[PDB]
Amino acid sequence: MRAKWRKKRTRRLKRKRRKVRARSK
Amino acid sequence: SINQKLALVIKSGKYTLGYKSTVKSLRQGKSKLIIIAANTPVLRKSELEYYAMLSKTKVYYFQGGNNELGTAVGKLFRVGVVSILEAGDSDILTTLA
Amino acid sequence: VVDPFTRKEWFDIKAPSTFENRNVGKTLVNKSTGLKSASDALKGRVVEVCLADLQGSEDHSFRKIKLRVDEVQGKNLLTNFHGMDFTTDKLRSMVRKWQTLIEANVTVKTSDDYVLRIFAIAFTRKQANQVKRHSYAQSSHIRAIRKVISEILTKEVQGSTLAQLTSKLIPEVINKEIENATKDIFPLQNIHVRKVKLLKQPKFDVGALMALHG
Amino acid sequence: PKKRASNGRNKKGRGHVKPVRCVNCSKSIPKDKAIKRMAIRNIVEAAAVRDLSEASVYPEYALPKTYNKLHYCVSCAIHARIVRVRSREDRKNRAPP
Amino acid sequence: AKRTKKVGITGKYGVRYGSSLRRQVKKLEIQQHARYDCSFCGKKTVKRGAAGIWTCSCCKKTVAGGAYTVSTAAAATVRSTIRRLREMVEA
Amino acid sequence: VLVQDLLHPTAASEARKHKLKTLVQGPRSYFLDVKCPGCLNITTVFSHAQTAVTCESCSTILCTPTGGKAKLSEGTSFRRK
Amino acid sequence: SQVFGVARIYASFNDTFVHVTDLSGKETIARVTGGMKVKADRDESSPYAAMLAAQDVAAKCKEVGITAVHVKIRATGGTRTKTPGPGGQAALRALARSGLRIGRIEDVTPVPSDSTRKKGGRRGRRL
Amino acid sequence: SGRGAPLAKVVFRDPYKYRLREEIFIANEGVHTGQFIYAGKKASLNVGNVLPLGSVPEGTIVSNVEEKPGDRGALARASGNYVIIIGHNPDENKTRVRLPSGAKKVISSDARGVIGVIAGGGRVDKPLLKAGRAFHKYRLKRNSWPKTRGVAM
RNA sequence: AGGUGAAAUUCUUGGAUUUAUUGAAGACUAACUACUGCGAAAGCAUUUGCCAAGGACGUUUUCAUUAAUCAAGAACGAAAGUUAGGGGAUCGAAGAUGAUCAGAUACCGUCGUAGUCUUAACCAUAAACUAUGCCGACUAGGGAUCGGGUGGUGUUUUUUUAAUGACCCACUCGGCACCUUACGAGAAAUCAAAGUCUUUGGGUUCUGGGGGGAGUAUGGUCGCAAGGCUGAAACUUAAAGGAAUU
Repeated sequence: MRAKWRKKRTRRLKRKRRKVRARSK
Repeated sequence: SINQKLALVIKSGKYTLGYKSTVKSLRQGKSKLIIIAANTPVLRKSELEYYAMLSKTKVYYFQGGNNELGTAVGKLFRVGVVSILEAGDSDILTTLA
Repeated sequence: VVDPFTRKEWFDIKAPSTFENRNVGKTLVNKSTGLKSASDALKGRVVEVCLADLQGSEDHSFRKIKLRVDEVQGKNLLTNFHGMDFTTDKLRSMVRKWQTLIEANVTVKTSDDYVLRIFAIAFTRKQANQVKRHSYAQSSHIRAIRKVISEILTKEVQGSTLAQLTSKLIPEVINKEIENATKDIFPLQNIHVRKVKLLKQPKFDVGALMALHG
Repeated sequence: PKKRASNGRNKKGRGHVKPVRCVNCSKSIPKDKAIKRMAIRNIVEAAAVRDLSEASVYPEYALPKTYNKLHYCVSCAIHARIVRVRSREDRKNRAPP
Repeated sequence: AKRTKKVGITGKYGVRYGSSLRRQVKKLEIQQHARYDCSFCGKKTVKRGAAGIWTCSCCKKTVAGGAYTVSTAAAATVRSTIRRLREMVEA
Repeated sequence: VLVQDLLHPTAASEARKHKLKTLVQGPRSYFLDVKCPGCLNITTVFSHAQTAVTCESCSTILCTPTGGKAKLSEGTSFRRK
Repeated sequence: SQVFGVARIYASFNDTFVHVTDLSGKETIARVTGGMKVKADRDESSPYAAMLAAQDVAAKCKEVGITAVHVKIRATGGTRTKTPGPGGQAALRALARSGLRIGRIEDVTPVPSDSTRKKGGRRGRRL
Repeated sequence: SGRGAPLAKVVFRDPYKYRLREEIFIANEGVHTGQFIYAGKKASLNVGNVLPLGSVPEGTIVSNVEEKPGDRGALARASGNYVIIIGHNPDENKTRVRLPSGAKKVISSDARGVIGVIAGGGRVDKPLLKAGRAFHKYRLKRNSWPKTRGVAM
């Protein structure tokens, strides 16, 4: 698993866990 | 370099900045150098071109004006007429002016 | 179902007066039919071909001449010098490696109402006892090169429009005075006039075009 | 590890070039990483060359040449063009003939 | 001084309106209010006395310019287009 | 290499290399008491002039200052020192 | 001394047009496309098609009465292969063997400026 | 008061009677109060100067021109709006010009046109923000403001 | 006609595809152009004009330690992405679809909005590579090649030996890399630097410590965002990795 597409995975789970924690802001 | 040429003339010679003082130095007949700004009132210029010949002086349409001619004549304030009476150690008499 | 070749009438080309065989060629026209005439049905054409043929000079293996059809008389079209071309096969030929290429372009008008844009290529050559496997110009030298290149072109243009210009165009008298300036600086090889094209004429005045056609 | 001096292909003295499009699968590869060749061949084949001059006009004429340039992408320049993964030692080797 | 931060002269539009809008306003608002220069008397006494009007405090010289600047990108290149063609006008 | 003297060395590899890597930096220039045609005097002209050196009596020009040693101006009799 | 002209052969990959015209061309003579003499797609740039295509254009010429002709070959170029297809091979040898006065032949293909993008992408056409 | 670009209060004499009636041209981004305007084909190419288009060439931009050569103003009337000129065919005077959304209208070379764009750079390229400047906007135009949406009534 | 390994969609016999006379748009600058130039890095590939810059060389000019390198901090920072307007010619993320394919949401094909690029602002990241910091003198020869400098009764310029410009040979510092052994170093590959390092110390910036978790949690902080600068822990694991050989 190349880190180019893996930095993209964490990237999606980043906007993801920032909006879920920002849901209960 | 017309820049440093008048640097010495103000650093030695007798110069007069301003319509009155310059037309007053011309009405006395002891200035042989008048530098006009190609942006200042041509009404003002028109008479100074007419005095140029009346006071036998070599005019010179300066590539500048108040904050151009004034910039090099080392003074924070504005001026467009540098009517030189007698130069110091610079021969702006026989040059490209 | 008519096979329109039966329609199209055959033509014949006739160069100005400063060309070898004025009878440049035989082509096709258009028989007068529905909502169309003949003499004023073409003209908006050209005449590009091997200049060596239209000049009968086999030494001009390359180079080409461009002619715009003007007025026709007696089904014998009297073409006019529309300009000059350069076989792409010779452009690449003169472009050798380890040297510098110099293409020039400038505009110039004639004293007898007319405008065109002539060219003049140039290339860097070696020395009598050259050693380096390169040999390029000094750039600022390339500037003095192109400086007098366009300079000289527009110095002999004034006179008899492109009629007298072609009288020095194909004979390559250009290279002679152009090579004179290039000598005191960098030798260079070739140095021709490449191509060129017209853009402004006085009008459709074949009265002036009578000097070549007679 | 690194197996060439100029990294992969000639790149020393500057910082960036200008990539030219491959003449095969259009792959954009730097002008310094471009394997060129001048195929300035004729338009005649390998048989009708004399049949041309024969069924032709003009005293042999002169015959034309098409000076072309062949840029390559390396990947497709190996699936054909001159290369064939050279020997280890002669990797440094270079030759015009 | 710093009674603001990044809001500058548009901090008055507080909660009312939108952030993006005012941001744009700032750039142009800051433009016409500014004590512009009368490049005819050589003293920056000219200013937006009205839209497309810039009056000089000296010699009372009213000036034709832009809707916010003494001259935008428009009259800029066009002013030189004339200088450029005014060349084949006498030369 | 191995062993060499650096006191009385060849005046060859001495006055050819860089006068900064040779030894005691020595100026490789000089002046010229060139004659000024049209009077009777001579001017002590420095090799690398740069500033247009001319006459003093019937002023004219001595040598045009080039990108090194101001070569004479066509007709001028130069003399070392 | 004859009725010369131009052939304007087009050696594009998967096609070849042999339309003999005049010095101007504003008025053309014949054209005969490649797939005209062969329906198969795969053989549009094939050599046998070029001969048969250039063989038919030769017969059409002696119908109007044209003698000499100048073949101006053209590659797809521009932003394409720029490499003269296999058609412009047996096409020249087709009208040469047909019996025409092959004249001052030159060339004028589309000058690939490189300027305009070459359809494919940065990672190119990864066949 | 109803336009986002100043008006030239250009006063003129009358060579047919000792007198001076003030004509009214439009303002050009690049003119001064006391600036000199010249009208008559026999005048140098300068901003504010107005001569038929049989005086200027292509690329040359003007404003407050016509469609009817000499209707005393027509096309080229607006803030930050300009009109370039491309083609130019003499004899039977018919020049080709370039209008706003990309329109091209050919016209006689005796078509009056003043050199220079109408004052108002990036005017509407700025937000109105407060409906206030929106009220007083049409306060000098017409009661077309506001705009009741159809779907709701 | 287009196109492919070969097809199909697509433009078909209201004239396509192909030829040519003209016109406009935007884009770009081919060939010349390379183990070369310049730039601080990114980069910069046409010409002219203006306006300045930069830098080698050379100088029997001026000052006179003014310097070196740098936390925090500040200018520029390709491209993507972005706010918005001049406008997307090509190409072309997405998408649509033609087949291939057991399938194909891909690879190849046709079109096509972002973007392209400009005008004014942004984010500050790239295998941003010379994976090799800046400065210091010395351990090495060679051929080249770049720029300027000196020497030549030398080549040519021939219009008179006219002045000289280009070229040829030695050397030269400052450029650019390469070749040669490598004395030495180095795990080897290699490297005139990574030499001058157990015989270990010319000054100094910055960084790293088995591997994962992980540029991640969280806080701050910059950013219009995307995210950037900043940066864990638990837990688990005795192998992971580099080079060179078989």
